[PDB]
Amino acid sequence: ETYRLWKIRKTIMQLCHDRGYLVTQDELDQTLEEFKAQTDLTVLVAHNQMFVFFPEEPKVGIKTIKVYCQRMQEENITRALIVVQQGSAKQSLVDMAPKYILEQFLEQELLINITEHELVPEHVVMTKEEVSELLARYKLRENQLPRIQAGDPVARYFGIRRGQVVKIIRPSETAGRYITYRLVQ
Amino acid sequence: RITTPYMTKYERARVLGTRALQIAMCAPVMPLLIAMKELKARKIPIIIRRYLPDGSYEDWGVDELIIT
Amino acid sequence: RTVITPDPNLSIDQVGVPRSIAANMTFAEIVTPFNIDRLQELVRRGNSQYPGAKYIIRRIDLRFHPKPSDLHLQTGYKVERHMCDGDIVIFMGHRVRILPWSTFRLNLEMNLHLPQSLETRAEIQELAMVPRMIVQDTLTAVRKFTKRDVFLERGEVMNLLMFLSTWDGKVPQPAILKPRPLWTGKQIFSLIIPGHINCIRTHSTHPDDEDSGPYKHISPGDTKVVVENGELIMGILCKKSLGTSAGSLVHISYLEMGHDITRLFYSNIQTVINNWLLIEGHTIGIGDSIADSKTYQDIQNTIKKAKQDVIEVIEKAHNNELEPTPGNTLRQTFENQVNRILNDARDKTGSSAQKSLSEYNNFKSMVVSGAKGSKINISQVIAVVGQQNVEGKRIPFGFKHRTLPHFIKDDYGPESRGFVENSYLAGLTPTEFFFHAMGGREGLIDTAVKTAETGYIQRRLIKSMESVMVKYDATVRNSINQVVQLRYGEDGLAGESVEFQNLATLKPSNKAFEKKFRFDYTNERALRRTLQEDLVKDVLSNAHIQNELEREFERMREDREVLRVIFPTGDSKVVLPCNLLRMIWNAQKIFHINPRLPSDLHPIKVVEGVKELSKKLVIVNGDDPLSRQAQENATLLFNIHLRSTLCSRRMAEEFRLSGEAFDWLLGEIESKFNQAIAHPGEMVGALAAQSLGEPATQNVTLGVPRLKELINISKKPKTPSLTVFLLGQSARDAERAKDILCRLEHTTLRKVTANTAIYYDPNPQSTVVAEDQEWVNVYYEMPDFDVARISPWLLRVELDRKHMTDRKLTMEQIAEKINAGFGDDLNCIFNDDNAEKLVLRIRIMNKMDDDVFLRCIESNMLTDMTLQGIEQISKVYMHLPQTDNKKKIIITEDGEFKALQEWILETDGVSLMRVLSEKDVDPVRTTSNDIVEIFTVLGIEAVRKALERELYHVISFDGSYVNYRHLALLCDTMTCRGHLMAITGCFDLLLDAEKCKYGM
Amino acid sequence: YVFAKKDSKYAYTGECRSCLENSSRPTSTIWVSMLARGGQGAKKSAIGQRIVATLPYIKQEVPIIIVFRALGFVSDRDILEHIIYDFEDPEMMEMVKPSLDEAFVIQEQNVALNFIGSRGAKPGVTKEKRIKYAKEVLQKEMLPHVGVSDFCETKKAYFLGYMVHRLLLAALGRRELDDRDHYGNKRLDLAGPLLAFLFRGMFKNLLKEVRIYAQKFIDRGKDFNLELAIKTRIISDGLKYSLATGNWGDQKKAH
Repeated sequence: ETYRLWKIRKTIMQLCHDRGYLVTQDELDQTLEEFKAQTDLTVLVAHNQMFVFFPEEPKVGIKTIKVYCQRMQEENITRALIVVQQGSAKQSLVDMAPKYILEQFLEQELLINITEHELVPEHVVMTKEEVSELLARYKLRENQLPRIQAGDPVARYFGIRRGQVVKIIRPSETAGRYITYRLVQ
Repeated sequence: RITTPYMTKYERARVLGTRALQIAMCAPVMPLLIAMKELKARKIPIIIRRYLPDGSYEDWGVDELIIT
Repeated sequence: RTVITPDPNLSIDQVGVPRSIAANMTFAEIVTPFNIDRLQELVRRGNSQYPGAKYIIRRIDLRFHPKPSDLHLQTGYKVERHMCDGDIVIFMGHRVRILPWSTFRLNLEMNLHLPQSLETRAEIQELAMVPRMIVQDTLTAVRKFTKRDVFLERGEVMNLLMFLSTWDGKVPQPAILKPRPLWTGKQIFSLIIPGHINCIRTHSTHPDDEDSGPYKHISPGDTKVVVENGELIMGILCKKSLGTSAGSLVHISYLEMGHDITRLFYSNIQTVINNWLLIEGHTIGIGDSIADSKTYQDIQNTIKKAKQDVIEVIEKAHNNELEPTPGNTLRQTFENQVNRILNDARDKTGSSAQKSLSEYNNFKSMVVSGAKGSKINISQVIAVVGQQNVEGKRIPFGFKHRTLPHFIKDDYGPESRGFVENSYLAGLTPTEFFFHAMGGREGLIDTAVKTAETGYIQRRLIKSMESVMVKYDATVRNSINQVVQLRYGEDGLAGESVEFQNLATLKPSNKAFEKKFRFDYTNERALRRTLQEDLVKDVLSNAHIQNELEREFERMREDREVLRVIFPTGDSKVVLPCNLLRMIWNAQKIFHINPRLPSDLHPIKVVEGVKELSKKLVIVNGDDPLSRQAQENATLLFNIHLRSTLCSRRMAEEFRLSGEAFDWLLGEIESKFNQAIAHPGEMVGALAAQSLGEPATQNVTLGVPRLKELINISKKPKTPSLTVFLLGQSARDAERAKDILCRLEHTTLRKVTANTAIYYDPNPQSTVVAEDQEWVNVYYEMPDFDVARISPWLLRVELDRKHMTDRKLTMEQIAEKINAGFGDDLNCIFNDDNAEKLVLRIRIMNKMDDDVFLRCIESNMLTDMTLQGIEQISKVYMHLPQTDNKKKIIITEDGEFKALQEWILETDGVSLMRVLSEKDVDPVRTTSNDIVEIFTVLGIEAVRKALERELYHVISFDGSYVNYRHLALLCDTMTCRGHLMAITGCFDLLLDAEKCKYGM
Repeated sequence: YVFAKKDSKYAYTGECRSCLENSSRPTSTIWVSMLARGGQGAKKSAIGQRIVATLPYIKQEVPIIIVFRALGFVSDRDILEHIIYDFEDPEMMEMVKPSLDEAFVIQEQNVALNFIGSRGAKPGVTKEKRIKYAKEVLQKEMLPHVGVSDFCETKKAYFLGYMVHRLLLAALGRRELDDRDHYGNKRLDLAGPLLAFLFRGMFKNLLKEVRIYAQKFIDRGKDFNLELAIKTRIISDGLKYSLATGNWGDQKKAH
């Protein structure tokens, strides 16, 4: 079973490494044998801040949801993951959303990392200082790009809201590094 | 000045398709074989209007441009 | 509207319209000072004669009552003459020549449309003339014209020079001169080839062993086409080097000389071999379709053993003496065993028939010459027709186990299911005439179906890309003015001005790369011999010279590595615009260079010449930091090749160019690269819809029922699959991977059940079986959970021996999962596989009386258990791969590529996430073919990349080819909006008045 | 015909298309069909596969043993003595066993015939309608060719029971099932039988206007005359229309 807490934790820490947040080297590289100590599992770091859950309920109820909002708002954390192990209650995550954003992952959807797979080129989320040039050199607009949708599992991976623009550097076989810019919806 | 410094093959269909049309309709010569000589000697009174997809344009003349 | 009839005496862009049809059509001419003295004759004649006119738009109906008061004609008027020669009509755009009968002759029904203006005429002329967008009779006879044997005496040259067009009046000097001065047919065929053109191809008879030490450039069959300097030195031609294929001599003469120089290269060979053949003829007697008796008796000595070795496998399998190969039953492995012994004798009678045909045999002149392919369709003339099939199977039993009323039952033999001993020359048995009437019916319908399949994809996929264009940003934009691609085809380059080239830094090893490209400047005898005496001190002295040439090689090591990232496959065939080994092979001819002398080129001029060139090739404009990285990625793949084949060592050693050569060479690339930049104005939608529906006409379902399914993206694949690779040491063993194999199959308990019954044994000490009373007591000597009342029934299920050790199943994990599946209120008792009978006893702890409810428990465990594996996952195969594409590609410590085998898994049924998650399933190389299932896991960028992996796979299975730029537009109009969906003149002109003031 | 079907709510269905002598009553395509074993709950799955009988003019799936008890039978030896021939083979006797369990509460022929008639064209209200209606269903419009009289109850009991015996012989895999293409199952028709199909539908129309012309003359009762009453242009147009154009039938319902 310890795959499903080691490989999971090795996914989250590579997740929040490439979400931009401060992630150290060796704790990415913990083998399962070196993991033979350890809910009792929570990753808590900040940006270059983030909380990580594992609810002991396999199915999260709303009675669980109002518990940690006491420690959400007091401990001044905003972004937080909930690894809901099986799966109405999503409307609770709409309620607290415009202040502090949270989101929901299935357990076995996360057992392996999809960014490492070869048919997924390495996306990069762009900043508003960089968007404001790409809208100007090509003389593009706010729309009028290849759109990407909200519930996309790489949009869900990086935590992209509606309105950002990611770049895509794919290794292609006529030039080598064709670069494409996905608008998010 | 971000348009291509050559003549695309669609301009040359519409330059020579119309320049031979006016020479057929009693214009000063500077019908189809007439305008082929004028382009390949670069004497044509036409300025190409190339838009851009933003809405803008760029006005090019033939002597500013490299013909095929 | 009338027939088309063939006519090889028209220059290709011509049509023969007869005078009963051109005397109804009109081309409304507007009067100039030119024609005002010409058209008055054509007004004077009227509608009586042929060269006349109908209307005069002054609108006078000049066909009856001519009224000579109104025969005025001043400039500005519009006259509607009938027709003449030289005019242009539409299909492409032909040109009217008049040939008087009732048929439309054209050099290979149709209507005829005629445009009505001098603007839309010239749109057809400079875009869509017939050359701007080779018959059997010519293409065979080119083989016979171009051997060593053929000599033309003196008078026949004076005819085959009369039928050229591009000829300059001067007769060549012949080869032989002791008799009459005989001209070889290769000398005259050198006169057609238009100017300096270079090529090397191999005729379709050339053995691969002929490239040994001796007889390399001689090749005593006179194969190996070598056209140096536009003059045919050696070699026979064929289809392979005169069609339109890669590296073709007609292909090369479109990338050097234009198109109106190549249309003359057709209409010369469409005459001088079409009109030499009146001296050869090329008949087909029936003597050209008879085997000599040396092989004709031996061709039966195969088939008399074929029908023996089918009897050998029927009587072997009718005695239970044939082990079933795993994957299929004894039935399906019987058929695969016998269709093996009827496609080897179909081919051992197929290679010995082609080789046995004589050198004069006229079938061999239409196969070796390659003009008519399908060399299997004349192996049925001579030797053996072969097997018949319907539905992919040899003939099913129609009547009742008897395919015809002439046979016995139990006839699986080699003739009572379809195979044909006889060939069409010897005639066919009256049974086998019926069976070939059945194989000709299954293929006679599919033709009537595959005209309502690929006649519908191509007229639907056009309405997908109806107006996707290239705007003047050279982005890719369409009707709803959205950006599809930022640069057209990932580098901006255009479609029909690229070739196949090789890199030669990717493919070789690590030691060879420091031997082939290193340029050791120190050994002093190389550069003595490979370079001039004036520079032999110049290289050795200055350290500033010697420290640039490392920085050439410094980039090439860091150019080597990026090729081993973009191309992990070790496949070095690259599509790239200007061929940097023809244009070096050219420059050793224009400038008359002797390569056996020391060169005279300065090596810094090589390095500086490349670097100053690579800035002059502008795909993306601008001096921004945005467009700077956005440029050098569009020309990374080409700028690495551009240093590999223009190195400081490769110029001076393999190529021997001179100082006046390299000045011409680098400046010609820039003049030839700048044409392959795409012209903004291209209707790319028609160019890329008509390059995917054309190879639509030519057990994973491949071809049209797969290609139809990706056009609408069906949610339910008729054959989904999931190819699965492996990670560790399990990849190299079949016994380690059997644990991986059994964890994917949906194994219920129906698969392992021997039989099932219900007894009523309320006392376990007195069961109806006395044999189990040993171990039933063992669970009841120290009994557990017999607490209040066991229900007095007994469900007794027996298990198996094969299917229970095939998956290493445990009696515990069956009993534990039922106990975990239904709670402790189902008293399940496992027993031992140590004895030869495996028993599982299932009792019940305390409406729906217990005899019925024990069945419903039993009727759930037959259907819904999931003992192991994942649901909706059928038969899970396993094999080591045979093809060199799906193998594992590990770079060794000498940088060499190496293919390494490993056990792969090809399943049925798709559930991607649980499959990826389990132990030693590869995170990286695992991929499915179900687009819908791959879009809900990996994103949208494993649809855009992996709808390519399917459209390339429904095309390259036929061996065919599609340029990649026509796949990156079907993959990029479906996935534009983030989710997959189904299907179902920008510029202007201004008048320049400042130029218009002067000019008479 | 014991065919097989792919997706539908059955497994190994049968079929017969009875008619006698190319007389009237063109067809009555009675099925007999075995349900699947993909049943949910203890309706079928805890008992096994059942057999039904899609009789004509009944928009339902009237099960088997109900039909035999409408034939004047009572006991379950004298219903299985028309289905299975050897009573000493357990492999067939298992198969019919879960179909007696569904048709179990009805015993008297006054009740099964109420059960059958209660599903008809227009369902009658009294029981005396549903005694009347399904009495002529099961002897006039179900297997006419085995008998059309009012005493063929003993006969029809076999050839209906014969189909169930050929339903089981393919459900067990103990007999090959019929190919659909095979031309032993194909009857051709020529100008003889086709005009017989076109002359029946037009000899009744000759009678139909004689039914109309006479009943519009019962009020007088003066006489009756047929030689003015036979409309000769009924036959001499429809045999000339439908044999000219090809729309093989009358000209009033063309699709």
